[PDB]
Amino acid sequence: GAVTVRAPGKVNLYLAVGDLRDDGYHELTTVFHAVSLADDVTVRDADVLSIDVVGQGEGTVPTDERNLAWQAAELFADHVGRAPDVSIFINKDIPVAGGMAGGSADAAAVLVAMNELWHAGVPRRDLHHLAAQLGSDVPFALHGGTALGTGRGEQLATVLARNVFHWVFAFADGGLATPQVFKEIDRLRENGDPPRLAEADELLGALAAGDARRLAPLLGNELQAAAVSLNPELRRTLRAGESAGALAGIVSGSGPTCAFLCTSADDAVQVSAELAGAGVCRTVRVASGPVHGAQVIQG
Ligand SMILES: Nc1ccn([C@@H]2O[C@H](COP(=O)(O)O)[C@@H](O)[C@H]2O)c(=O)n1
Repeated sequence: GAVTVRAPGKVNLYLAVGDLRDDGYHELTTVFHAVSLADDVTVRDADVLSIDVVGQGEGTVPTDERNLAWQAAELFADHVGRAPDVSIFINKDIPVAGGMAGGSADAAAVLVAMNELWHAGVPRRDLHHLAAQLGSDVPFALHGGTALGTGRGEQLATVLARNVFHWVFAFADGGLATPQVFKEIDRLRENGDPPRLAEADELLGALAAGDARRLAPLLGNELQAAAVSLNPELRRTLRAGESAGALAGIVSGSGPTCAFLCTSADDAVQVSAELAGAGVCRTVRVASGPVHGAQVIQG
């Protein structure tokens, strides 16, 4: 009578940030990529709504209405005309406030788990609409694979990533608040005329060719300059992973996690070991993508 759903962390292979909109979000164009660093969420019927967390953020992560999974349970229950009487257990590998949208993964997982738990038969298009109400990254956590995100990031068009791509992720000592990083890119742009990414075409071509070596120099994230402004030590992490043999390093999302694309699974084993020995980040992970979006794995 429990349903467990796995939802992936993401890395933005490409992230162009536009103007601040009326709604307080920035317009953006991104290429989301789902990776095997995931959260597992177990949902059970219960007498009241509750959340518990182990893994990343075990000491740390709020379990009240601050948690996006709370709001996901309330929203889904309301959609289907029921009370959100479910216990939610989150076993987290996605770093907290790390740029990989772990709270969004958890919220996506709750939608899918409650759908199955209750056999509510709510369709993908409707789960997508609910996800978009919860946050800009929640729809991608439902969708998974690799996708072109537009609008605020909630509008998705699937793209082909025609291989397995091999990653090392370097978790930082702390976290960054996503709104501070967007404020900082705005500040940097008020001040100067920093470089903007080219169009996504070439990067999308490299993905469709399945070619990590071609993809690597095309990766780019316009928030990286903001994350590095706030946390300049991330330059040491980027430099270390690259020197260890990564094809490329980029900050993931709003940071401060650093992502390193490698040529093969064996290459990532080597890069992760060298990076762990370098003394420049908190802890290191190996992963691959693309992986599926939020999916039931038990129950
Ligand atoms: N497209 C986006 C997405 C997020 N943001 C910033 O990040 C914050 C968190 O966004 P989400 O709640 O959608 O995750 C927003 O309140 C906003 O400050 C943005 O400015 N533009």
